[PDB]
This record gives sequence, structure tokens and C-alpha cells, in this order.
Amino acid sequence: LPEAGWVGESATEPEGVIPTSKVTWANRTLVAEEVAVIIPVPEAVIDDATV
Amino acid sequence: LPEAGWVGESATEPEGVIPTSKVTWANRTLVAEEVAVIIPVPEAVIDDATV
Repeated sequence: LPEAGWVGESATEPEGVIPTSKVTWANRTLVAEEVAVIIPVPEAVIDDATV
Repeated sequence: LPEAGWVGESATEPEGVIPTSKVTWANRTLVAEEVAVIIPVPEAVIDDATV
């Protein structure tokens, strides 16, 4: 995070000068990974079922 | 001719597996073979005969 400061009206004193400051960022990642299952069943069981 | 079966329902036991089968064909052939005869006679006998 940057930091600011209070500044006097002056053209000659050090308190007349606005501070410089930086802001910085870093990186985070979403990496997609696969989760899965296979459920085998007789075709006759699937054809027979009303539900 | 292909041969069928009654195929059970197990995912694990051999009674659950549909049997493989096999139609086949064969070749019959007409092969042309020659039947022949030569019948020789004297040119005078033809001339002297009534038929």
C-alpha cells in the first residue's frame, strides 16, 4: 500500500514537497483440475426402469 | 450359419458375455471341359451309298 502525507504551502521549506510512494501487486492462480467417476450398468436395467 | 445364445447379466462372470460368431461362404465352379469324336470314312463309300 502507498503512504501519503500532509503538505505545507511553501516554495522553499522541505514540508512544502509532496511525498512520492509506490503501490505493488503479486500473482495468484486458479488451475483447473478434473474430478470424475464412471458408473457402469446393464442396458437392460436402464431400459427396464420407469424412474 | 451364425450361432446365438442366452446371455445372462453379470459385469464379472463369463455367463454375462455375448458369444462371438461367424457367417462364411464358399466357391462352387463351372469348369468347361470338351467332349469330342472323329468318325473317318472312304470318299468312295460316300459316293456309292444310296443315303
